[PDB]
This record gives sequence, C-alpha cells and structure tokens, in this order.
Amino acid sequence: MARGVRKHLKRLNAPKHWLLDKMGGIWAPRPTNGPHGLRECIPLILILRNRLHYANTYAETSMILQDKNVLIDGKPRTDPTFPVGFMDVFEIPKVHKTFRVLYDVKGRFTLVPIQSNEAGFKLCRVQKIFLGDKGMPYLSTHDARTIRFPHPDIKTNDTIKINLKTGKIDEWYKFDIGKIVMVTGGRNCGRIGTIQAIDKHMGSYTMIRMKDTEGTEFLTRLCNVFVIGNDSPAVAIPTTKGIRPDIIKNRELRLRSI
Amino acid sequence: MSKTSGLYTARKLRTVRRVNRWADKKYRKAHLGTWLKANPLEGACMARGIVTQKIGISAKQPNSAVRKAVRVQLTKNSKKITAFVPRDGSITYIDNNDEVLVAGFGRAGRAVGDIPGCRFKVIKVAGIGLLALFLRKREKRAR
Amino acid sequence: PRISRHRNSSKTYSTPKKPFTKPRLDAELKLCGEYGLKCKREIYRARYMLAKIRRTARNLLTLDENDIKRRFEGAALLRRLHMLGILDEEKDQLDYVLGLRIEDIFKRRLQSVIVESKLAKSVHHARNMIKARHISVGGQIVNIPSYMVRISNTSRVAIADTSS
Amino acid sequence: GITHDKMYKRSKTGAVQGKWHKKRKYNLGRQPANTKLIVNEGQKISTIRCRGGNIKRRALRLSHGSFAWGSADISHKARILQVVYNSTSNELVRTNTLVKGCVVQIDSAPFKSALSNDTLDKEILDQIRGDHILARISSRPGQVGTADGYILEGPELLFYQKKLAPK
RNA sequence: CAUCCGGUCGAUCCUGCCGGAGCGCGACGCUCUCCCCAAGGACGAAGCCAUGCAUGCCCGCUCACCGGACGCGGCGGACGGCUCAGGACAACGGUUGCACCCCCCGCGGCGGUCCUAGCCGGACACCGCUGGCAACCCGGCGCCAAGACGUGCGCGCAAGGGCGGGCGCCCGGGCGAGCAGCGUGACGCAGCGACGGCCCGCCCGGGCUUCCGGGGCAUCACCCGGUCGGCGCGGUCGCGGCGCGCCGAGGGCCCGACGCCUGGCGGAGAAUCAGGGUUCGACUCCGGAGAGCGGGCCUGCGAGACGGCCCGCACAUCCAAGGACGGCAGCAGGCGCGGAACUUGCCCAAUGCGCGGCGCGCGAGGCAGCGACGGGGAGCGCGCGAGCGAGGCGGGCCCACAGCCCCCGCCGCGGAGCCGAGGGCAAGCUGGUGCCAGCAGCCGCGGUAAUUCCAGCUCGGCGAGCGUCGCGCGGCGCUGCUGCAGUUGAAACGCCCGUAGUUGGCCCCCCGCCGCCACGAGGAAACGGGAGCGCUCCAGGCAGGCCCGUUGGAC
RNA sequence: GAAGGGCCGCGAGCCCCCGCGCCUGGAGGAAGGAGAAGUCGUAACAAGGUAUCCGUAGGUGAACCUGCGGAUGGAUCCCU
Ligand SMILES: [Mg+2]
Ligand SMILES: [Mg+2]
Ligand SMILES: [Mg+2]
Ligand SMILES: [Mg+2]
Ligand SMILES: [Mg+2]
Ligand SMILES: [Mg+2]
Ligand SMILES: [Mg+2]
Ligand SMILES: [Mg+2]
Ligand SMILES: [Mg+2]
Ligand SMILES: [Mg+2]
Ligand SMILES: [Mg+2]
Ligand SMILES: [Mg+2]
Ligand SMILES: [Mg+2]
Ligand SMILES: [Mg+2]
Repeated sequence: MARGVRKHLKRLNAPKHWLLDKMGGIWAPRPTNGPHGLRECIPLILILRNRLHYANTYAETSMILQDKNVLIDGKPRTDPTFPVGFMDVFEIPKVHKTFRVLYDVKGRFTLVPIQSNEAGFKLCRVQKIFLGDKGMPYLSTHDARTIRFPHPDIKTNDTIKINLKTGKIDEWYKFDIGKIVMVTGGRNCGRIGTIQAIDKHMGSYTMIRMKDTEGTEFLTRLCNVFVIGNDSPAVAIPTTKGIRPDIIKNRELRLRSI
Repeated sequence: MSKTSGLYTARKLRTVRRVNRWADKKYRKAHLGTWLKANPLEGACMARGIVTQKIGISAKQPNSAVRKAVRVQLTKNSKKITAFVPRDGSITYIDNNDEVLVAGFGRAGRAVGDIPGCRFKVIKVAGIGLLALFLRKREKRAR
Repeated sequence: PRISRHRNSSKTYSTPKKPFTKPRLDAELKLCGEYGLKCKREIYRARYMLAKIRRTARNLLTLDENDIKRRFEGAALLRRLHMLGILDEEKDQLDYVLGLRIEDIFKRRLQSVIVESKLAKSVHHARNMIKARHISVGGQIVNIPSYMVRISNTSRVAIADTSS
Repeated sequence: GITHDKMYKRSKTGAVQGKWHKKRKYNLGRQPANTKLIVNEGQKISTIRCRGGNIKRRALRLSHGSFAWGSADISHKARILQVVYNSTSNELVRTNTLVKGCVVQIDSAPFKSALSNDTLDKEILDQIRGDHILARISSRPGQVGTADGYILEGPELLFYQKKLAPK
C-alpha cells in the first residue's frame, strides 16, 4: 500500500481513447484535479501537441501556455496537464480558432469548430441538489461548479445553459420522454437519439431506452445520458449526426479513402 | 455404469482422480518429494566435486570388461557417489585429488548399460572438457 | 524498465515431426533444385504461411454464409490473396483456398517473376543478379531474393537504371 | 502501540489466522481520559491532534454543566455534587468518575431560585425544596470536553430511586 | 497441423512396461562471414559489504562582499526505483456499500464574528569578538528583517447537548428507505483578521465492508473458551469482542473443521497442441508486503517512514582510549555461494516528476560498452566474362558529444562446422587390436573379415550453427469427462441391514420461483485474434499521403 | 517550565520448563539385494515318484512334515 496519493502514470495504464503510442515512452501525462476527472477528460498538451501539432515537445507547449495563448471557458490556463472535458469551449484568438469539445461516434474527443454567437455559453448536467451552510439551496454539475439559489423548477439530471461571462442560468431542459440526448459513457459514446422509455429498479440503476434517427435502438444507464435540447440540438455537432457504422461500412469507407 | 455419471457428481470424480493418480510410478517419483531429497544433485543439471579414489568396475555376466571410474565427494553435500569416465584412455588425464564436474547419464537416475550401480558421468576436469582433451583440441599442462 | 522490453517477437517456421522420411527428403530436394532455395527453412516458412491461410479458411467455412463475421473475414482474405497473386482472380469462393499449395507461393517470388520475364537465364543467375543490386521494383532497388511481388507491380519490375 | 485491528484475533471457527504485516497508524488507540469530578486544582481540559488535523479535546477535571428540565422547559448551569449510580461498575461511582450515562446529584439553587411557585410535577418540586436533584449525563467527556445532561422524569426516575433507596 | 517404431518366444497372438522419434526453458562442449531486434546474480545465501553517485527548487525577507554568497521562510522529499523473506476462509480477482468514514494540490462557490488600525510587541538565524575538543560536535556576549512567532481593530458565531411528526399501511431539499435543514431553552467563546481566509461542493487517493472464487496431507477426527451472542461504557476518522465490566451459553465439522507441510506472493498471462486438457506463473501492467531481526515515535493532509529519530540483540568502523559512528533486497563495483549470470562509462536533448515565468535537478529515464539466452534477414559464386561483396582511406546524414544504419568517391582478404554410417533411423573400403582396450539412450558388438572399437577413403543430416545433461508438454485411450480395465493377465468387500451422499416411472398447455439458452449493460491496457498501411523484405511498428472518412489507429 | 521520581500501558532481551519438526552416534541383533564355477540335501514342474494349492495349529538342520476343514487352477464333464 502506497503511503500517499499517486503522482505518476504509466503509458500502458492510460485510457485507451487517448490514443497514445506504445513506444512513445514509459510515462504519460498525469492530469491534475479540476473540472473533470481522470477517465472523463484529456490533458491540454495532448490536444495542443499530438492533434493540432502547434508544438512538437513538452517545453514548447509550456512556453505557449505560460505566454497566455489559450482560453478555456474565458479564462487563461497555464497548466499543461489541465483537464479538458465534454462540452468545453476551446478558443485561440491568435488564429481565430474556436472549438467545442465533443465525442465522436467511435468514442473519442473531437474539436467541433463553432461561431461567435454560441460561444458565450455552455451546457451543464445537474446531478446533485443539496443544502449548504445556513440551509441555503445549492446545485452542482458535471464540470465541478456550484450555483446558489437555483429555480425550484430545476431537478436532478436536467441540463442547464449558463453564460460563460456570468455563471447565470438562462433556460433549462427537463429530463423527459421525447427529448434528444447524447450518450457520454460506455459502449455507446457519441450516439445521439431520442428517449423512448424509462424503467427504474428500487435500490439499483435506472435504465434508459433510446432510439436513433434511423430506427436503431440501444440501452444505457442514466449516469451517462446527456440532454442537448428539446427535440433539436442546441449546439453545433460533428459532421456526422451520431450514427455508428458497422464494420463492413467502415471498411468500405477505408478502402474508398485508400 | 462402473463410473458415476450424474449431473451433480463433479466432487466425487475430482476426489477419485486425486486419490488414484498417486499409483503411477512416474507421478509419484516426480511429485512426492522423496527422490528430490534422496538425489545427491538436488534437481540440478550437474554438480562439482573432488575425486578421491580411482577404481575399476567389472561388467555384467554376458559381457566381460573392467570399466574405469572414480569416487567423488560433492562440495555442496559432502556425500559420496561413483562417476564413470567413458572415453578411451581418459583415465590417465584424471589425477587423484582433482576438481571435476559430474553430470548424469541418459536415463534420469537408473543405471545405464552393463555398468552396475553407476549413474553419473565425468565431463569436465580442471576446467577443460574431457571430450576436448580426447580430441587434442586442448592440453592440460597446467596440471 | 527499458522500453525495449515491450518489443514483440515470434518465430516463423515449423520443423517436421518425423525428420527421416525418404519421400519428403526427395520432394524437398526436388523443390530446392527447381527454385534454387538456400536451405530448408524457406520451405518451412512457406508451410507455416499456408497452414495459417488454411486454418482461417476452415474456421470461416464452418460458419453460415450469411454470418457477418464470415463475410468480413472472407472478403479480407480473398482480397489479400488476389492482390498477392497467389489465388487466381476468377475464383471468389472460400472453398478454392483449401486447394492452394506452396508452389503457388513460390511462383510469386522475385526470382521467379524475373525468370518468367526472360530477364534472367536461371534461378541461380537471378539470385546472383539480385544480390549485386542490378534489379529494381517500381524504380526502387530490391536486393532480397525472397521478396514477393504483387500483381500490380509485375509489369513494373525491370533492370535498375543505375546498374552497369 | 494500542491498536484495534482485527488481525490479532481468532476466526469464527476459533482458529489462529496468522499475521502478514506490521502495525499501522490508522488502527491506533489511546489511553482513556478517566475524567474526574473535582468535588493547582481546577478545570483542566487537554487537546488532541487527530487524523486529518482535526482537534479533539478530553476533559480531565471539571465541576459544572448545563442541565435541562424538559417537561417545564427550564435549563440552567449547575454544579455537580457527586456520582451516585452507574450501571457498568460500582468502582467508577466510588472514584466519582464522569462518563455518559452516569447518574449524578446537582445543586438545586439555580432551579429553586425561580421554582416552587408554579404547578408542575410533584416529585421534581420535592427535590427542588431540598439540596440536590437527581439527573443524568448525556454528553461524552473525553471526546468533546463537556458534561451535560437532563433531569430525570418518570419511569426511569422510579427505577433509579428504587435502585438507590435501600443503600 | 486426429501418425507411430525396436525389445519377453523354437515360432505366434496379447497384456504390460523399457527405449526412440518433436517443441520449449536453462547449463556444459565445439565452432563462428555481414546486418537488424533483444534477455541478462531470481532458482532452499531477504548472506556480507570498501569506493563513488542516486532530492532538490524558489516567488518572500539584502545596510552581507560589490545586486550573486550565507541564513530565516515556503513547496517537495509518503511519488519514483529494488526484491518476494513473511503470510494458505488471509493476500488477490470480479461484484456491492458507508443512511458507520478521512482527504493536500487543483476547479467552482461562499465570504456578516458577543464582551496604535497612516500600521503593534519581543526574539533567533547568518554575521563580529572571545573559546572548548583527536574527531563528531557545539558554548558565551553583542546591534538587525519577515508572507516567521505572539497580541489583535470586527454586523454573533465553531463542536456538543434538551425540546419540536403520526394512530393499521401506501398514494418537498432529497431518498427505495424519518434522512437533512430550521426554530427555541441553556452552555462555550474554538477558527479568520498589521498586505483576509475560516467554511462548502467536486476530483484523485485511502480505510473498512456484502456476494462468488481462492494449495496439499485423514499414518491430522473432532476443534475453539474473547472462543459465540446480548447489555453498558470507553477508544477510534469511523462501524465493530476493538478493549473493559456484567449476563447467557454458544459457534465450526466427511459439502473435510482443527492441526501440520510447502525449495507458497497473487492476478492479467506463458509453454505445449486435433477436441477435451497438463504444467508453470522471480521478472515489463495492476495489487500486496519488506528494507539485518524484534519493537516504539516525532513532523506532517498523508509515514507506525528507515538514502527520518529511540532501545535491545547479532555484526562492523575511527580513537591523540576519554568518546564517536553505520545499514546497497537504489545504480556501478567487490567477497562468499553456486551448474548458472555484464562497465566502479556519458547526458537530461527526448517521456515524465518536483520547484519555478524565458530555467535547475533527477543512476527515474535515455545513449553507448560486454553479450552465440534467444529471434529475423543475406552470403562463401554465376559463367567461359564480366560483375558484386566484406575490409581500408576520405566526404555527407544522424547524434546532447560520438559511434551504428544509409548515401557519395579511391583502393578492393571469397573463410563451415557439429554429429553419424547394424536396426529403430537417411547414409559402406583398407590397416590395426583380439571378450583386452573400448562402443552402446534399447536390442546388442568385441574370444582372428569386428558392416558396431581405434584410424584413412567415401557417404548422409542440419547448417552459422551442431551436439550433451536436467526439467515441463506431447507421445499416453499407460490416470481414461469426452475415453481404460476388473472369469483366466494387476484388480468385485464373505454376506445382510443401514445414515450421510448420489440417483429416482407416468400424468395437468400457459400462474410464481431455481437451474438452462439468447441478447444487453457495466467494467484497464499490454498479450492473443483481427481491418488498413511495401520499416527495400522480414522479425516489427502505427504509421502515412497529398487533391486524405473530421486521414487512420475499426472490432 | 527542565533534570529527576511513582503507577499503569505498548513491549525488547535473558533465565526456567513443556511440546513439535528435521538431522545424527551407538556394542550387539536382524532383513534385503548383488557378486563366484562354494558346502548340505532334492521341495516344485510328468500321477515329479506321498496329486497340487488355501486357511489354521503344532513340530523339525534346511528345503519341509503332520492333524481338522475347504477348492480343482486334477490325474474324473460317463453307471440300480
Ligand atoms: Mg470581539
Ligand atoms: Mg501575523
Ligand atoms: Mg516464501
Ligand atoms: Mg509492482
Ligand atoms: Mg515500508
Ligand atoms: Mg521503520
Ligand atoms: Mg540504503
Ligand atoms: Mg524512501
Ligand atoms: Mg493398463
Ligand atoms: Mg494366477
Ligand atoms: Mg488375476
Ligand atoms: Mg520331489
Ligand atoms: Mg510331490
Ligand atoms: Mg501337481
């Protein structure tokens, strides 16, 4: 038993959906605690170095970040291991590039470019309502943020729109049958569909049945069902509309691209 | 039938095999432990010892010959064994009170051929292979 | 530990269970002379690859035709075999694979393709020429005798421009 | 040192488990406070640095506490005279040692100074006109450094009165 | 990727074993042209250790020398690295829970404090003067700083405690679940505040906990007595016989308790190969445990820590003999042991960690050296003359510096061994010796042709590798579930009753429950399988092309 | 608020006794195996010269002999 917390991370023990080469090295970056957890995040350096390719080493990324060249939800971050998560705003003014971090059908993080009109807010999932000091009602979300004095009409598992400049709630979408959702965990990450059924078991998990646009049906637990509007998405989504092709069609697409 | 065959009878079959697989001589010799404690080499490929007497052993009834062997004492056990140097005229290369390396015969621990009660072979003496000395590849002028 | 510990490795050939078998020795020597093979490890390699292909074909054939896995794997296997020239183009059924034989593998070697093109007098001459780097594939010099040529590169094999 | 790990016990079948590691600091214990009634001397309370930087205070000597009469909703700070009954053992009573559940006698002055003029339970009033009132301890000295409680009421009062009357 | 062969007889058929034939792991022995990848003191000594290195950084505090020193202060040193002694309802693997819990950094909030505030008080360190001692170590006096210590300006606020719901049950802050919060009567003034942080939530981590799995011996058959349960207090971050007092008597066992043994770390996995399985699992990832043996403790969010302190024991060192001092199962190196195992090298440039703004450090890690553990690719010729290797001398590319590969110029070292030739088992000619010397895994040869010994000729197998020894799988349907045998070869209890255990005829058209089949969710990779891609091929790797599914790494 | 002391708690080391496991000396006694071409007799294989064997009991230099009961793996598949 280790006598304290863990600070390192072996490369082979890192999450698969990070797509890290086996021979890159013994070690992988260890994300620091923040808005998102280890298994539902991706470090900034990976995006800035292994994807966009604006840097070729750790040091270059360190200089870029300490020179204030990236804003996360309107706030400059200088930590190369800062965790980036789902429905986050990634803006680089020096090149006028703005991206929203979402999931691809394969189950990995992707950068969807956005516009100026929709980059002043983000969507958050409310999963906990509790009373704080002095009995004051509170409310928490998936990105580690708390808001005091929420509307009584807002319940758990709902979705909340908040302005980036000011953490004030505008409108909220209820968790109900007939609402477009997006799956954010498990075997079905990145799929988009509409809720058709809700079944609860006393003392255990609650299972949600969803149907895709094409008629396919799939199941997942409520812990990773994210509402993204009322029958139509509230934000811009990837070019594909949450359709996972079968191995045959993916092979055809690969051969075509070959 | 003779063997139990019911759908809920795995325990009895396991116990039967557990008890009955001890009747094979090979399985006992391997998994019992007596041989390991009795084998002077303790499950090693070969051992190092000191020769103390050079002797000749007669062969069995249908053959007629005197085989050349030496008595050895193992460094790590202090017990006594008999090891036999096969190659022609190789006894003259072995001298009393000499360091030797002794290995086994083809069979694990049984006697081989017409040599009675001998289970070991000499392969190295004074750090030089006997097979190499016999072919004149090297010379033992250090001794 | 060192990163060199995670490097993989494997063997590529199999030895017969009964070595001293007269017909086998005769056939192996016959093939070695016909294709001018160096040692008997090449035949073992060919047998290994053939066994792999045959096992894949068997497993696929055990299943139903309309099995998604069967379709996927058979399509990939047939495409590979056709691209490599081992199997004739006009055959597109998994049954035909089990009839393949090592000689078909041998016929696609570089020595063979340059011999059937009249570019070399003999397999031995082909090997000697290949070693000296007088040959090229698609404008690139190849000096490996056992290099296997794909069908699309068959007409692209020629003499090295820079060779004397 | 003192520990409460279960590795040094026996199994449910009565077998010796065996030991596979040295002692750990998470599983430690400490010597009891043994809080004493006062009856260089004065109120003495110590402080203990517990896991996580948390602070725990154990009382070694004290003399006063807050007591409540629930039926009439009357509460004052009163001086504790002595311990008269304890279910665990009579040795604690002889030593006047304070623990949760001890039955004690408190001074009546803070209550009689305002009572004996309103209709209430007869028995508490009879106690009030005397020098002491029967009471109980509800806090945990040794963990919070205090000794509070409440005044006995009905069936429990009868139980303890019948217990201590013959003595 | 479903194989057999030789040996009991005067001959024959069987049972049955002995031996051969293959793969892998190590050691020994012979030999060795070129390139690529690559393990490496684990194997009843967790035995002993000279020598050098392995953890530092810096925002605050400069009347220091000419700001760099030094010191106070802060963060870190509880991660990483080594090994497998101990431990057999434990550890560990999968599956639950805390409505019995604690938690640094970081992210987001919140921020009201009972009764000199143009800025409070006193010290120590470094340093100066004077000194002790062999060394290690320190003493006394003296001016000075703080984001150090203490006090503390302020709208009431920490812990704990009493009271506050129903009338058979069910139909908001929140739950499956009377859980949270609040009011009110009394106690107590904890924390924050001389440049403003007490508190809350999330996150990583930890602690315990439900269910299932979790070595062998019956020449161990009965075992336990805080052992089993209840009441009460204490202690703990916290539940709990965790500890104490009192009460009662219980708990486990042939569905194998208890005891003993193990040359016993576990799993992901490895070897072998029709299918069913057998054996192993020191070592790459996860988890556990330890730092000579046995114990104890401070600091701190976090250690019962050992490159931290205290004691006993066993060892070891210096002494100007009064005293002082140590812990390589960290990297190199040495002794001992053994069948068995490498340089006392260079560097943070890459991957990461610590601190920190244009950087430092890191025996983690990388590079090189030895290296026939081992794996992959070429070659000692083709031809009647030309051509190309290795090798040397130079230039590039690469590299932290250098090699190496690769490319360009001038000269141009062409080298095969190890086993065997009666059968199994592919492969025969003279000369010696004479049951001697010797061969021979088994059958056997050798007492004058020795087809078997020792030599020459010739021949065969594999091949830069070949052979010998030990172990595991297979061979083996000779451990038999698939799938043996039991008249005579080895083997049916002398017979009956009988409990555990195992097995039990036929019948109901649909309801509930258990097994069963199928599908699905959820949960690490690496390995294995597998889609696509010409590292010149290959062992490999996840690349790569321009006019790329959003290029890809699907499952 | 130091040195120092008392009582309890954690608990090393030594002494005493008990038990368990693994090795090991020993006069003499007794078994087995191998080696050679030793001495005394012939028990078994043919009706092996008293048919062989099983159990039990006693006796004898040795193989073995005898008594009671049993089997044929016998030397008999066959007789009011
Ligand atoms: Mg005040
Ligand atoms: Mg202050
Ligand atoms: Mg062990
Ligand atoms: Mg580990
Ligand atoms: Mg430790
Ligand atoms: Mg320690
Ligand atoms: Mg050390
Ligand atoms: Mg350490
Ligand atoms: Mg048999
Ligand atoms: Mg018989
Ligand atoms: Mg029989
Ligand atoms: Mg006779
Ligand atoms: Mg007779
Ligand atoms: Mg007879």
